[PDB]
Amino acid sequence: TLRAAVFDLDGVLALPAVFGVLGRTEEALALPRGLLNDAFQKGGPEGATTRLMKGEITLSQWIPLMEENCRKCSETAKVCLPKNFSIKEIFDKAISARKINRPMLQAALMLRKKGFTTAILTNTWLDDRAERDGLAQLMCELKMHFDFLIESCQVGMVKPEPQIYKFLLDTLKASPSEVVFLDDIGANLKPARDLGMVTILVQDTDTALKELEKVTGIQLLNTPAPLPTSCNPSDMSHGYVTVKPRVRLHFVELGSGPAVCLCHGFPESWYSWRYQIPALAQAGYRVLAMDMKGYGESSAPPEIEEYCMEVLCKEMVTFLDKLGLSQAVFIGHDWGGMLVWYMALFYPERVRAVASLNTPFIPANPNMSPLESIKANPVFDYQLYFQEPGVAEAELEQNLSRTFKSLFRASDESVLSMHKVCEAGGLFVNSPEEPSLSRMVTEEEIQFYVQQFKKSGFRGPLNWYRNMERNWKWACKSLGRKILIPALMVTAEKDFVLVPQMSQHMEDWIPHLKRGHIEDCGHWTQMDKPTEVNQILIKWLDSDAR
Amino acid sequence: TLRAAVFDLDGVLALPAVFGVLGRTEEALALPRGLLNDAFQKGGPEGATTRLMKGEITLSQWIPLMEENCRKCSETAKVCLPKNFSIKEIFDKAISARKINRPMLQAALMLRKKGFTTAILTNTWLDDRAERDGLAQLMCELKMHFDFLIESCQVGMVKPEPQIYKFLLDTLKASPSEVVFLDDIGANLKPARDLGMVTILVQDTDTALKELEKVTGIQLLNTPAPLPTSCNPSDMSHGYVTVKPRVRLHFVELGSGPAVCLCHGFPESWYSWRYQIPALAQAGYRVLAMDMKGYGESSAPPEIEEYCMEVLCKEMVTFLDKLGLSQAVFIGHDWGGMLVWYMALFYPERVRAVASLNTPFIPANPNMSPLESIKANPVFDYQLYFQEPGVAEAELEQNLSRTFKSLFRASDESVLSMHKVCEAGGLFVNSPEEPSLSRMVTEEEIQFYVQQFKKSGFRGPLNWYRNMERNWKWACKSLGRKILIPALMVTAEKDFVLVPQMSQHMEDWIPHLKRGHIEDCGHWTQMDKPTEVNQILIKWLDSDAR
Ligand SMILES: O=C(NC[C@H]1COc2ccccc2O1)c1ccc2c(c1)N(Cc1cccc(Cl)c1)C(=O)CS2
Ligand SMILES: O=C(NC[C@H]1COc2ccccc2O1)c1ccc2c(c1)N(Cc1cccc(Cl)c1)C(=O)CS2
Repeated sequence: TLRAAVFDLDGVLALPAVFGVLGRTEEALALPRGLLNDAFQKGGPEGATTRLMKGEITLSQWIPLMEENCRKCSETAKVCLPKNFSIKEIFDKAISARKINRPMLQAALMLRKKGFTTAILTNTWLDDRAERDGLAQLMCELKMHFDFLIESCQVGMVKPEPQIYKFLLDTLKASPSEVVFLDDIGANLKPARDLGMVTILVQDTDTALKELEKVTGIQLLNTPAPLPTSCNPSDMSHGYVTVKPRVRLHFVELGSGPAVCLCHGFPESWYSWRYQIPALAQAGYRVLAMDMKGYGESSAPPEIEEYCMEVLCKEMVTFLDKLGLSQAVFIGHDWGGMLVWYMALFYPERVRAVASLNTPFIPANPNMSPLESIKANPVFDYQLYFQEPGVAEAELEQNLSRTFKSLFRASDESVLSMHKVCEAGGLFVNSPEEPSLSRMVTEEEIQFYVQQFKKSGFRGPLNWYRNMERNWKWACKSLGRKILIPALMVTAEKDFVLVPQMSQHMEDWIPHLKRGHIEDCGHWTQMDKPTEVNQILIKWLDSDAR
Repeated sequence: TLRAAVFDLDGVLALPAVFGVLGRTEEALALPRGLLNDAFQKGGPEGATTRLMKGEITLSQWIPLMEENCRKCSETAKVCLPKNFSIKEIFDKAISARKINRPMLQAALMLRKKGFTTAILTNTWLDDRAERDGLAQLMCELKMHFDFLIESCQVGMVKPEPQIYKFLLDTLKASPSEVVFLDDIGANLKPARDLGMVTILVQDTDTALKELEKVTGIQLLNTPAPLPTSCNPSDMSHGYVTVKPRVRLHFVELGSGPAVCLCHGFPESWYSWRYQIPALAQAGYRVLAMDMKGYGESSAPPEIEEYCMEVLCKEMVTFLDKLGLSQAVFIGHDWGGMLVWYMALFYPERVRAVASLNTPFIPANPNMSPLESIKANPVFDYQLYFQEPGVAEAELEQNLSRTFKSLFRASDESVLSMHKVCEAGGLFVNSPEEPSLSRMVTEEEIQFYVQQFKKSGFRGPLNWYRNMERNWKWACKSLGRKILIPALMVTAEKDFVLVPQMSQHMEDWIPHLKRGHIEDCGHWTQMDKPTEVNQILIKWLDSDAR
């Protein structure tokens, strides 16, 4: 019975294989067959390549030793090398062309999901080239998906030496019969088989995956499209900034590059962006996923005034000041989407770009109170139930597991009546006390929001709805302005409160506005349609946020 | 008696003044005198400019309204504007050319240092231009040096309206007689005087500073070169990363741009880099100032093995992995300098560039034990006193205020005998129990290290010296390698343990090595010579770290 899966890098988890380049270069240069390959592994276990793979020497030290081997190999075939020839130039293109083998990673991901201990066992070098970052980015992306990464240059052992295999078994804490081993080199595959491990010679991915699916008894090939990588809270970098004597902001941070500040809605968390954080960091951005004031590890002062848009926006400006950020792109959902449009209206110099999920930008009516305006549309009736301090808190805090299971549901899973919330007298009137688990979330994920909301409850979050007159008066100062910095509006087809139709006149205030629309998507955009959210934002960031 | 100082931005804290550009453009274009200036403030308190300054409209909305005013002003002088003319193009150059008025900032810095409440009162706009970042960077640098920043567009009031002055007094919580007011515009200066405030018409900086020095009774002009901006711990962004079940790393983070990871020595803190963090962030880098394992808010497991170079280097690689950083430039001092050379030797793909302050790179002698090697040089005798667990801890932890006051001293302030530490029997044998305060530190700064060291004491820090055999064996694996990635060696003239001479053969292992040397500098490089450290690193980062 199998319990662990081992994968080589070059030719297995990454294609095209770097080995293949030595050969296709000889074909491209009408050079003798296997000339560059023979020069490569010249000397065997005593040769320059073995020393490089054991970590005795770095890649830049090996480059000249290899050129001398290429010199000698052409000398013993009675032929000569070209003028515009460089080993450095060949390997540079070879390493750069080498991309992740997505289906092979998907299969590794599925095996780990089903309880398998996963590992990478590769013959590699200490890369000190000026362009080593490309490969560093590849390894950093891959490694985080496996329990272990064993590198020949870090262990001073190499494939096919039997010591590295015994080392692999010891680190895996498993017997050979419990191990599947994938390699594109038969010679390197042999000792694993010889030790009693299950082996798969990887030539083409599809066949190798057929072999793997058969031996594990797990469907890996033709399996449904997987969800984007999520976040394990305890594996994240957690950031803390004091924005004023009693107010501290918490955020999760991942990646390098232009700063992207993610702003959640009500009643959410930084965790509501869990499927976006790895995707955006991977796309070349420095993601700062906030716990908005009143939420999670952020301060939650009791006073209503602490939650008016003006103070929330000022504190986010302070957040940037203390972190030393002149700008960040602001991406908001629900209440965060409202904040984000006001960040763009009142502080354009601090906003590189602005994007909103579901929340439209509707200017204030100076000729009507926001409380009268709410009346006009019975969809917002629940907001009047939220006005009285303590009322909604008591109902929402009473059973947290019930609160989040009832709320976080797809468009076809509705369990709550948000209409006539005033009349029925309560948000959970004819709602199950123990609702079913939505297809959007796991029990573990709901339990994350439960633990988060145990610190300060619903007062701070509900206070965001308790400053409509303040916000209205404040918004009225911007009634002569336009949003002229890059902007994106993302509509969700099946959001029954923030309906796409509410965004229709936005172009009158944001003329160069870009759009995105998500079919069959509910209010909880990020968890309902993660793949498409990431696709829309990554595409917009690369075109509009540099 | 004076207690507050107020400064305008344009023409006061930032030069050349943007006003001046309208006029020198007319001269450059042989246009009628004051044409562009008259078109600028056309309409008075009802005009386009007033609306922009009150925040009714953004800069991009004002640009076309201004072009129409330029149209009408040329029409009433019977002349015509050029072909290659653009108001946008003029203001862009004007805002970009405008730099901080360093002596004026220095004077503001000195006034705040002497108990003055400081503030900026400017007539400004909501900048939504594609190039608004330049100005955002200017304001973000400046604002952090003042208690308050009052912007006309944020307050909906403007200079010279008397309401803004009464607003300024209320925010300053001071009476007019307690306020000095600096402005380059007489009209805007007038109401402050009219209210009873002390005023200074700023034409040239020197004269204005003479006027200011006279009225405050504080030397501001010709004053000594100031220390670089430091860090207030409670105003920093604090980061926390779990690198393994029982090990968490803490860091302070500031700025955007290429990641620069700062690694302190023994017995230090992230705070030891306090004069570098704002300087490097300001130079366009994302500074991550570490609390190294065993220090401050970072984990301090008791076991000696947890502090061998191999594990410390592996954990820093994990630190990068969890933060989503493919690389960072590694800058180390003392023990951090040792780590940093081993980061470059064992993980070149993760090191964009490496720099060491004082610590040279000396390869391991495979033919001699590091304990024998230590014997050979009696300068390292204190390291043998550090070997026995508990001994040095008891002495160093006994009086923390005494430990740091005795240690953190300039080259001419020596209070300790590090020679024959073995014989005398103790590190503090003939040392004062209450040493004088070094000219390098304040009581407040020593008290920071005291509070930091109260959490886990000296075991973890001293454990860094307790793995010489492990480190020696590990280092010996790199004996065939070279450091070929960008590298900087910074020597300190008066470091009596890490003498410049120890770095002499480094070029044999680091051929493209760059150097820096600091005259009259002790061991505590960062606090001894902050200005020159920042100058050497900023210059090296811009040439070698992109
Ligand atoms: O309140 C919401 N949005 C916040 C701001 C954004 O700016 C606005 C701009 C325009 C209008 C309103 C604006 O309100 C909101 C939005 C959509 C939905 C929704 C709530 N609810 C109700 C709910 C949610 C959580 C807990 C409870 Cl008890 C009840 C759903 O369950 C899913 S649909
Ligand atoms: O130990 C030091 N360096 C760490 C590594 C770096 O890698 C190395 C590479 C080569 C040699 C040694 C290496 O050692 C060190 C260095 C300089 C000085 C110094 C200590 N001391 C002694 C001291 C400091 C703190 C507390 C106490 Cl009780 C005593 C001073 O007071 C100022 S001069």
